[PDB]
Amino acid sequence: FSVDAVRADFPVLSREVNGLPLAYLDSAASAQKPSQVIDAEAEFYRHGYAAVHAGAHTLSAQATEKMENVRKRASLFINARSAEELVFVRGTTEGINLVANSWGNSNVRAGDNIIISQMEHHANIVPWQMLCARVGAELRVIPLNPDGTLQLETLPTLFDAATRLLAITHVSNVLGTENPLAEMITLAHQHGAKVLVDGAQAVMHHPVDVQALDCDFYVFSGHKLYGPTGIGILYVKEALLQEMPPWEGGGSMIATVSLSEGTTWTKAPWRFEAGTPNTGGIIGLGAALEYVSALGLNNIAEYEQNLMHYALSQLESVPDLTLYGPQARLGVIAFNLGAHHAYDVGSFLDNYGIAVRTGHHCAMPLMAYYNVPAMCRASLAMYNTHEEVDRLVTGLQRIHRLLG
Amino acid sequence: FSVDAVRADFPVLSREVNGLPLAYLDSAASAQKPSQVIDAEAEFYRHGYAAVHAGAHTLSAQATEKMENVRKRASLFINARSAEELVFVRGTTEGINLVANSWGNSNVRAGDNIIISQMEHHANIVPWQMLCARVGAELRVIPLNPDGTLQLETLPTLFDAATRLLAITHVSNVLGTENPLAEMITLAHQHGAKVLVDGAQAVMHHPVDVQALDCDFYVFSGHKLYGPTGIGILYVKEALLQEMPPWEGGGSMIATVSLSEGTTWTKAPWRFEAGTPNTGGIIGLGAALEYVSALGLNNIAEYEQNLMHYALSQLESVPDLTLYGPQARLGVIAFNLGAHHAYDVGSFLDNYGIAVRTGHHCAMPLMAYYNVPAMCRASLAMYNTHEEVDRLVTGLQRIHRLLG
Ligand SMILES: *Cc1c(COP(=O)(O)O)cnc(C)c1O
Ligand SMILES: *Cc1c(COP(=O)(O)O)cnc(C)c1O
Repeated sequence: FSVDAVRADFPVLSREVNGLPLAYLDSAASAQKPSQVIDAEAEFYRHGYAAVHAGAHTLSAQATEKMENVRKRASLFINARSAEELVFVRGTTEGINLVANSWGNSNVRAGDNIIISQMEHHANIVPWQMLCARVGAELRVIPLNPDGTLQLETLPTLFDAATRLLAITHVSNVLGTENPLAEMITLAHQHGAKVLVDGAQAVMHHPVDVQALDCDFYVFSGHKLYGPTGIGILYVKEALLQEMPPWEGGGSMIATVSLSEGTTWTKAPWRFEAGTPNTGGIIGLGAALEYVSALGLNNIAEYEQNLMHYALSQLESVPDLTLYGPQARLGVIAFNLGAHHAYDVGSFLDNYGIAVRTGHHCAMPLMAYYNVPAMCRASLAMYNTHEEVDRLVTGLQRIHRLLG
Repeated sequence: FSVDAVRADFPVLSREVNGLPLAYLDSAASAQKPSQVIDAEAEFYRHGYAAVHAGAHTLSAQATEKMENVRKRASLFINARSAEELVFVRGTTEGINLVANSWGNSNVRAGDNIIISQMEHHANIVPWQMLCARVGAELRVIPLNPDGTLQLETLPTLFDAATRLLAITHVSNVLGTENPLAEMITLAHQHGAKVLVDGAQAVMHHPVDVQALDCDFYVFSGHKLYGPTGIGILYVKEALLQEMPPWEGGGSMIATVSLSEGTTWTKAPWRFEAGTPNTGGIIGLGAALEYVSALGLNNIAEYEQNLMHYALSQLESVPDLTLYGPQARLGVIAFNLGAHHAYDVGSFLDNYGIAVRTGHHCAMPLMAYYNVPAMCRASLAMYNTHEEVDRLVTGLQRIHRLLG
């Protein structure tokens, strides 16, 4: 793995944010895209665009073929049993919202309980709160530990006969923690409960095998996987998918439409994709899938791990720095400088040309646990360098001496 | 207006489908995009991509500014009162599905009735059938006339005290008919009913003033307006929007999230946009809006009208040709050749390098009225020429002599 080679594929990296070379340390919010991806979509629009609904003419017939191919490619990326188990969604948020509405509204009756963690992203909280609101079910939360890990010992007190589904994050977007999915997956199954894994921040750091994990639902966004915005993958077990009813109607998710005999629906996954798809985005996601897989997630893993174990080392030279989460974090570093608000700290780093995320990172609940209104988030991707890490620590030291 | 100039902006037009110059006569399904648009998005990804959630660093702060700007631009395109009246959706289908779910589920109680036409697209039928299914309301259909127009005389028998909303198409995607919205809008209002206008096939042919129309809901897709896929605009009266509850949750449509005190929602339109937006698509839609507005919808109208009134003239020389719809159609021509199925006719035209749409065009109900299983659809856009029209008629004559 060679950063120099990689970074050469991302044009934005050669940018100058504030008269100073840009240091994009905020990929956890949204990764930058490589040329291969950017052009892959641009070419599609330039030499072969058309409607992807198995039309008559070659252009449309071919676009459809392209579309379906990406679906297969993605199916291999996460090792899905069959491509028909993958549904195209705008992103992780819509993905969960689809499951909650379709599968939730017909499996979680009033009285039952749903389990989610305390480190979950708002996209894996609200949709569930809404379900419980209308269905009349109870929402249970898995407590957290100071080191940013889950209080697993409290599992037996949460899992019971009325537990229907377990919505948990693969990796944390703030603490970088990687939950013990495998084991938790079986436990929830032992009680006959389903498990929805929100791996929006896992797919880009290392390999994922939905077959080995045995999860019933798995979602992730493309724009974070060095792909285009507006596209995401929703994976649901064939067995479960075939039984799920539609959520969005109209478009081409119907098999027949009669104003008298009523309308029928097609088979999954197409049943869950009404209206014209995001063809462009699909094409883009494919190139991203290809690009990343080319480098090897295991290689990207090794490099990213090294850079991290280095960033944590240097980050120690910084005084008054308070870190949140385990030492075995993933591509994310949540910290805070003494008593200064992340707003100001992050605002200063920007002046130095560093891109860091400040705020609650759509995880308000998690913040309340640490009694902090908000923290700073420095992400380390495959195109990031040690020099950038240094550029970060130094700036932190500077803002310390200046602000106090 | 100069086609030669325009066509020079669309690279796909210089393509060769089947060894023969391509003749894209299927823009009604999805328009082709001009370079300005294709690059506008590509550049964004290349020199200034970032998360659009009012982040700290300049890149994200600026992306957000860009995003909101497009929203304003679009607000001016359809003459919305305020940009806060526009919601970003994947397309017309999701737009309607949003209204049906959010506004429908809380305004149409069991017993009430909803009115839709018989020429409506499946995207403006199914979502309503689903609402009536759960709410327990009654769905009423406005009969059609042989010339492909609405049987307005049957209006007083449909509109009553229990009529809540009127979902109608601005223009037909099969007949090219342009319904008398203005008048129908007032009638539905006189009874206190709302009106949702599906103008997915109107925005690109001529100007639209949601303020003059006084509709309460208006939707359209970008990919048909020479824009990128995966992006669309949903316009709803401020007054109504502010009262509508959320549909999709999580992301950034919340104001506060508490596992104990519960969560709250932000104000519209942001309240209806959970999760990371389709930033790329938004940027693209802007360029499209700009490109089209530059040429002048009124000019594009004049040219498109001429080409049509010419295509209809030549289309007469073709024997056994059966046309559907009025003589005052819009950018669309639905026909059929004698007794040959559109499949074969359209398949032959492709061999000649012509891109035409065959099937039911997601309007099964409309077909049943004409007792036809499917028809052919030739669309005439701003970049289409008389030579193409000729290339079409001639091919029709050929397939006639050959097939019979
Ligand atoms: C094309 C069309 C739609 C579907 O729009 P999408 O962008 O595919 O969701 C809905 N209604 C009408 C009248 C259309 O022409
Ligand atoms: C980023 C993220 C999301 C939101 O995904 P979008 O693509 O913005 O819809 C949800 N869950 C987790 C864990 C995330 O990291």
